[PDB]
Amino acid sequence: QVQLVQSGAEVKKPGSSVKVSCKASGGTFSSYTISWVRQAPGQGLEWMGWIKPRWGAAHYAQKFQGRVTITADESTSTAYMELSSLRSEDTAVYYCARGSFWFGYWGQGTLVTVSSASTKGPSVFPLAPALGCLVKDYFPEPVTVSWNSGALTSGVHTFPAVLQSSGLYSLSSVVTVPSSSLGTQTYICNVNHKPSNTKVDKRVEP
Amino acid sequence: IQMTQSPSSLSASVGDRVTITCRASQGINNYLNWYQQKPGKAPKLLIYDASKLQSGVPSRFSGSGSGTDFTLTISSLQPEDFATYYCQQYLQYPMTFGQGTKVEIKRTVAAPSVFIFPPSDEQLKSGTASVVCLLNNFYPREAKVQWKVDNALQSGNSQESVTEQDSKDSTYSLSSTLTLSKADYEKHKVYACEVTHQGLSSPVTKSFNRG
Amino acid sequence: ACQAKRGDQRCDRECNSPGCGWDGGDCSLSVGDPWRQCEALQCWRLFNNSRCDPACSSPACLYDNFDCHAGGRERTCNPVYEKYCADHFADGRCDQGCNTEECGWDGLDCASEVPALLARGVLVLTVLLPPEELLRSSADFLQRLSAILRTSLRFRLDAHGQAMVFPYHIGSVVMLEIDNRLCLQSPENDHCFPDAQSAADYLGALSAVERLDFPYPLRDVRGEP
Ligand SMILES: *[C@@H]1O[C@H](CO)[C@@H](O)[C@H](O)[C@H]1NC(C)=O
Ligand SMILES: [Ca+2]
Ligand SMILES: [Ca+2]
Ligand SMILES: [Ca+2]
Repeated sequence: QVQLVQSGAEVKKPGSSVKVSCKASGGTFSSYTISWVRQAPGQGLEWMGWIKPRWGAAHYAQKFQGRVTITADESTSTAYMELSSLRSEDTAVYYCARGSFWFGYWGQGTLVTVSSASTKGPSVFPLAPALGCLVKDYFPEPVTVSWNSGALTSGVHTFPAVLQSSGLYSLSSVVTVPSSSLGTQTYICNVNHKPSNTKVDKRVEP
Repeated sequence: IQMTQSPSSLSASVGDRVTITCRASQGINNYLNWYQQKPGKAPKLLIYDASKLQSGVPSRFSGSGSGTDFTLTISSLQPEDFATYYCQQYLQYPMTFGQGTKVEIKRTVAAPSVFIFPPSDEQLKSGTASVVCLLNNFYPREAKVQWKVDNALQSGNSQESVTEQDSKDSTYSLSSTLTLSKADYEKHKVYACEVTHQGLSSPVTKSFNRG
Repeated sequence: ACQAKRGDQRCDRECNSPGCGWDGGDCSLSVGDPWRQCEALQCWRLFNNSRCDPACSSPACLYDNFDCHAGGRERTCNPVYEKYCADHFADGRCDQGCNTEECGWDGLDCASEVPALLARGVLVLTVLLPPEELLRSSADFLQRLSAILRTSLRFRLDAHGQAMVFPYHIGSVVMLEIDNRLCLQSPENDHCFPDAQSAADYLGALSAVERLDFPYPLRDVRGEP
């Protein structure tokens, strides 16, 4: 079975360059084209261009002219997308796809994040009674967040991390519990941030 | 070539016949593809060349249209079909896509239960104040949140976050966070969150007095 | 210059230029502008160059004469196998040496179990040969057109199961169907004609650049529903 496997997620500062790889397996990519398509967070799809590794010919979307470089290594069945002079608007999941005009086969997508902000750690602030927990000013993504080390799954809403004006992410999480229990029940919120190795566990009291 | 999809959001139930339309800015003959995409997953080709079903795609998916107007029809909508659908022209370079149709689960109208959280004393020490308003388990996704500080309507100092549709009850939850400096927070008393939603007879206000 | 020769039903290479509208369509098989939907204006200049021009590779730009899709030797059937493939096309026996898109797919003799996947419409060709003469070398005719279009071509059949070849009022009016059952059998399955007009425009573009190697007096081509 034919499969396209992409390189791991990237974190880049503005002005830097990224090079994403896509390895084809099963099929001998001699008779095919490899395409690059990106998707910004809540956005749609944008075609960047393509390559036919057999004769090394590439084509690009005009808006990516001079910034994108698409190459391939026949021996490893691998296609590459290099994007230079990176901007915050370049933060997206970059997909590798096979076919020129229509794509049946896709890669898993490589997350690239352009941000001029360092790998700072989160800070947890408790919300007292419904009871919440706040995870403020961290970079990059992601953040684990389970209550009573996982026990309290019931009525838990973990909000996606919105970017702040500072350039730092902020996730929140809330649970809905009964008014009688509060006084007895020692409800805890636990958050793991692995890029900065923060394993903060916090307790909520009204 | 600009691709316009309609509707942008669609609510349906299992078994329903669903139709998604795609409008191309110029004629593209029959050079149109349809894709399905689920969150955190790559798109999946469903239909190529307007009406040709891709191998391995269930027969409940059918495409039609030519020129500028195209239709994706899902006959007995299954649970696994709740996703985002995209059309794509392949007639001219650059290949362009429609802005997507999100297909969400229908549920009865449910008013949100509203909660307001003052900034914690722990946060206040750092010199920053985050005021959180929670709209819990509501349907439909459309909701309006208005912040007032001592009866003054706030602007540009709040951020909203919405959860994905709940797997158990098909509702949405939303958080609105008002961000102020500790300096601005301490010079005001009344912090209020006003919520407007379909399930509420009148907008609901949750507030507190600082200290 | 030569306004008296534009649309005179006779190709004049002195007037065969985009300015003179490919001699009023006479040199482009009655196709007005084969590149009429092509987004880049100077693509015809790059159509004949035996090299990939990615900006001219879209279906609207007639796949840059397949030079992006079939870059190497696979661009043509081997001439030493060309008579054999014409003699053995659609003879009801699988000939693997002719079972490639560039050789005419052996007239589908190797793919009897793959269902037909016809393009939209009928490809109509006026050939200045009487119906009897034309059908006396019909396998050669279809094999060569199949090899050019890189897909399978067959005569459209009527209610009585007869080939739709009619006398032209002198010549013939030949009705063909395009079976893409093996075109879509990958590898790059997007370089397939979705309809008869697409194929007619591509043939017109080859006649316009003098790169159509078809040993028949082919006057015009069009797509019809
Ligand atoms: C097209 O290519 C063929 C290749 O043999 C050549 O003979 C012909 O003159 C070319 N046409 C033009 C107009 O360059
Ligand atoms: Ca003439
Ligand atoms: Ca060329
Ligand atoms: Ca044969």
